[PDB]
Amino acid sequence: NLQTFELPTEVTGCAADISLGRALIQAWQKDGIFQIKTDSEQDRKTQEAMAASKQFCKEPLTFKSSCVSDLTYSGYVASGEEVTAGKPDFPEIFTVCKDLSVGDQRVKAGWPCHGPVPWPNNTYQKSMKTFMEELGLAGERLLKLTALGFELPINTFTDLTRDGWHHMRVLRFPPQTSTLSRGIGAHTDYGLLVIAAQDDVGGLYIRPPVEGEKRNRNWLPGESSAGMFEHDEPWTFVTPTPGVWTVFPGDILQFMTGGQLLSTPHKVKLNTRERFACAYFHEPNFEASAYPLFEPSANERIHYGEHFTNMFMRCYPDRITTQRINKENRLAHLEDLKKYSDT
Ligand SMILES: [Mn+2]
Repeated sequence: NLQTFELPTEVTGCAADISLGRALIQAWQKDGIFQIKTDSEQDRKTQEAMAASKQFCKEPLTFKSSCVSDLTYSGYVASGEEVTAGKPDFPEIFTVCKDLSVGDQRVKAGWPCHGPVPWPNNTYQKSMKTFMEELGLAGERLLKLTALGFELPINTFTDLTRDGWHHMRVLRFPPQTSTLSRGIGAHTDYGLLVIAAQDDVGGLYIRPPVEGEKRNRNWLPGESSAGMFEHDEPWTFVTPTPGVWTVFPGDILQFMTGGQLLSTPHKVKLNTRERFACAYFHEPNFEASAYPLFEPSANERIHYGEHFTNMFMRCYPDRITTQRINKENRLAHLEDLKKYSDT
């Protein structure tokens, strides 16, 4: 089985917190993933979110397709729209980004990707927001522990994630309907930290670090991780397990740690029945830049808002959100915000 940890409610930097942080890092370095225990409220909120997702996916496609916005990428993506390593993927997705009203300063100013979630209804909204509040508390604990485990100042990562661009993919994978069962191909996630939850069906596989195996830096053009290793062992089945979430590093943690953590490759196999899952990304602030922690003389950076916006424009090039960015030249706002700051 995967390793399982219980996180303290508060992380203070005591020697035992540092020891736990070291154990989390070791588990990522050995297995690529670990489990964290959920308490009764965390578990209840997870199950409610999955139930809301199932109910929404039963709504007619005409209704689901109306849950879209030209200000934010939040909302519905039909099956077959996302592509991994050139092949369309199978799940239907509702993406929840930061839910900002039109009166928020950033929405008023037209910042790309900022706007109100096009929620299907208030009951779904409440289920997702409550769940994401708990996921965020866990993400902050994890990032303090990770800093401590590397002997870094406790707030090294959480300074970047203040008002972070946290977002969640609420997924339904269809049952297998032919010889094809690649629900999503092998890939690595583009963000900082991933917390994943799933129902009891099963289908997620992850790749641990492999001694001697070359890994691409997926944040760079020309070093895509997509499709790599898909048909070669090892792939660990993430067995559905009551009372846990799983946690793995994304591309930005690989970048910041110089590869001491690797962004965990993962893929999904369609089951013989539908599968519900949620993938939560605990992210830097839209205005924050990731930087190499252990190479002080390296000048490379990842500006998070640019990273996110470019990714979503490339993945959803015909969505009304992308069209409006182009029509109103909203990328110019990112250039402007990068100004008068200390690089
Ligand atoms: Mn993924």
